[PDB]
Amino acid sequence: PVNIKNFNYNDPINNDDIIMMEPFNDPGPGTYYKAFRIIDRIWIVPERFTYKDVYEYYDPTYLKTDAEKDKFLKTMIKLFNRINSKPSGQRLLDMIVDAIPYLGNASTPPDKFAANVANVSINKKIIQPGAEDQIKGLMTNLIIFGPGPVLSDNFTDSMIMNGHSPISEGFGARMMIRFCPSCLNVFNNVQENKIFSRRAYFADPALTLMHELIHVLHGLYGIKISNLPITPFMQHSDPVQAEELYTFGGHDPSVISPSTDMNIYNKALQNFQDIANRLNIVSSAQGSGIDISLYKQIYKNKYDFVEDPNGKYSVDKDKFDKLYKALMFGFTETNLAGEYGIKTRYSYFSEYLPPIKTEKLLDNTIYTQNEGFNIASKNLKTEFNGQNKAVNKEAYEEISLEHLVIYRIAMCKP
Amino acid sequence: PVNIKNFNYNDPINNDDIIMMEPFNDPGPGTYYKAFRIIDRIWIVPERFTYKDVYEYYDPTYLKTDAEKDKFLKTMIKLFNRINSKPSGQRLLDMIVDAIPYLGNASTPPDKFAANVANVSINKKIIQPGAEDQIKGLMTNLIIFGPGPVLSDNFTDSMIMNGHSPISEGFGARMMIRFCPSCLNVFNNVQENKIFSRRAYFADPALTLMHELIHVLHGLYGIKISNLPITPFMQHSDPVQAEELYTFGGHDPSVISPSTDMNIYNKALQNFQDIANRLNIVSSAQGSGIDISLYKQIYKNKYDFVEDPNGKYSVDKDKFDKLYKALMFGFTETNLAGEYGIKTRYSYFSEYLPPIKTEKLLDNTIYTQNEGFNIASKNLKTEFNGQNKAVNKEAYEEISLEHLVIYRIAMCKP
Ligand SMILES: [Zn+2]
Ligand SMILES: [Zn+2]
Repeated sequence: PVNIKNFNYNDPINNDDIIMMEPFNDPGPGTYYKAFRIIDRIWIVPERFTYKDVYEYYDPTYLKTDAEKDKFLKTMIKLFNRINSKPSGQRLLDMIVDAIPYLGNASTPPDKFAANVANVSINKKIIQPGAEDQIKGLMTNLIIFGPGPVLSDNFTDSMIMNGHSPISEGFGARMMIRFCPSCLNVFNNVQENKIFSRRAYFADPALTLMHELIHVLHGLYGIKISNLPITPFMQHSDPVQAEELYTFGGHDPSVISPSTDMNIYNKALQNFQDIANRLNIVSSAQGSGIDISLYKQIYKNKYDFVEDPNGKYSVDKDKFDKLYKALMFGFTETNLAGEYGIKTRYSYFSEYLPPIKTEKLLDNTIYTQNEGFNIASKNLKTEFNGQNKAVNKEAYEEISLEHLVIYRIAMCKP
Repeated sequence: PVNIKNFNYNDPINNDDIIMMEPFNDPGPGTYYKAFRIIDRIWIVPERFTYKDVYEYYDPTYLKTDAEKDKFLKTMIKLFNRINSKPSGQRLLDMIVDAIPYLGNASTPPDKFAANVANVSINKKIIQPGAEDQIKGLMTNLIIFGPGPVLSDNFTDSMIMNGHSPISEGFGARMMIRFCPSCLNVFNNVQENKIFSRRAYFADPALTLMHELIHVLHGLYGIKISNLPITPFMQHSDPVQAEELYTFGGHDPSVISPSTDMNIYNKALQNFQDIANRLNIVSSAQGSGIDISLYKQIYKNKYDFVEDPNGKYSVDKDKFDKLYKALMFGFTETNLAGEYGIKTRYSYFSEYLPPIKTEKLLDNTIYTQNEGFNIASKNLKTEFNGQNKAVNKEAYEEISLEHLVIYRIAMCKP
């Protein structure tokens, strides 16, 4: 299991695991932020991200003081510690750490490694007293920010290139998440009065995190692949994306057809073969310092390629099949919920109610690494009572209308 | 199997199976229409109903001439003949004919039958030459209109009462459909090039009809029951209604929870028990002509009640279970599609593409009772090629932008 490092927000810059970084590529002089490497290749940036019915949670004041940055940082670490408490989440974190993006993309020459590209590298600033600060490239797998203007809208992405998309073509891409750990999704369950009624529950934010991490993993493997578009009417994407459904509950035959399964399977396979074909012709790097054979070995390990006695890489069908299934159907939100004794929504189509806030995720009488909210010593384990809005009221507070912007779905002229 | 009668639009009023009827209850003097009883308790009224992305089909000119009324009428009959060609659709039609609404509703005294209520009776006008025309009550199960302003929007309903809703409380209610037989839904299938691509298909309008008929049946049994509302935010209905999903494909465990299944089961059972309790105390009718024991027998047969040696009705659990399952899980769009060799959408969540028009449903070289579009002698049976937009082009025509209003889904202030 991966090591997870503790930090205080005010711990000094050391240019190693506490740094100034510029993660959005450059207007030349861009904005640098204080970042914390809690796990290899995984950084927390405790700052706001600035670069039927629906509830947007606003809070302009979230993450403005150093005290609150520190709380965000500590909460993120606690959540990773939680994920790290059980073998499945441990495996999730090991696989992310290992899933280094390919040194290149569709526009890099196939016979080269190129680290100096936006899907691979950000700017890091080496802070030295007495001399001018140097700007150095830095490779990462995952950067976690705080939220943009809307807190209730956790979201994972890349910066995608001119034309092509590395996260869907096997190259993969360094991943960024916007996250609010203290903002809890709320859902329903129709439940038998130990008469039937709707019982309201709130998310365990570690499972919320694990969900985005699944996406991260798919993106890093370059297999975040879209369903065919719906193209003639005006071209547009399928409302029901198979990778989204996979991330929630693996196969979903009643919603995703076996043909759609197969199409995505075949495109992931072709993506891996493309990477193997590239590896067989890479003979140098665009810049200096890149040791080719070392990175060939890393990618062989990441994509689980076979290597013949001449050094040629190929995709083995059994090895691909086992790795694909792990990535698409092994790590799902509902598998992990079950492993962790966490209640989640019944289905991908269940609606969210208005979100709620907790200030108590660092309080071990309320939320623990090993049990989350569902603490057996308080009788909150049974029926996931610790996530039950009617039972575990001390865990959370409702969000006022001063924070909450409400919309209704309408049909309008395009 | 039910008899289905042939008619011409211009066949004269005979006050029996060709009548003037006023199906929306009264501004006093309301509007009367020429209606055709093709099956017992089932009437065709060939007139317009006046009382991600989205495509509304307008055609103000549809159903204005007598020639086109006649075509609508003949097409409706052909579609019922199609449904009537196989044992499952035969059973569907027999069950509708037999599922007379209860003579009353929540506001009628439990100890009476009341035929003169809006869920039961419409006005019929007896046309006699020489004398003033008499207005008489008329009980029906199903009235099929032409479309309202939007053709692309087939829809089934009642006129629901002040307060209560008979279609969800066991009483049931006479049902009305707005239907456009010649307006075809279009859907996709991701398909293996006998490379993967999206193949466009069009609906068989008989399966489209069968779908609404399922709803009709549920409504007539008083078991068109809503999921619990989502109530505190502002109260509203569940986007994913279990009866809608049942109508499409029966159980759907990945979407509908076993608790939601059970809640709806229990409420249907209670609805039947309420009807049985009423039957045990009905001793007269509000008006004249209603023979109580005859209608008690009809309802015993409809709801499959047991009768004890004292004349008391009760609900038998095995009999309810078998009837419930038939109504909710036996008659589904996907069961019937399979029985009829009709292609439909892969799931309830699949999106519709812009609709298309056929003028050829009365042409037996293109659409038949026994095979629909999928005619083996033209090699249109294999892979449902007769519903394939790319293969069976002669079957249909695309709808112009002069007819087609386009909307996009937006999030707006409520
Ligand atoms: Zn997701
Ligand atoms: Zn329906």
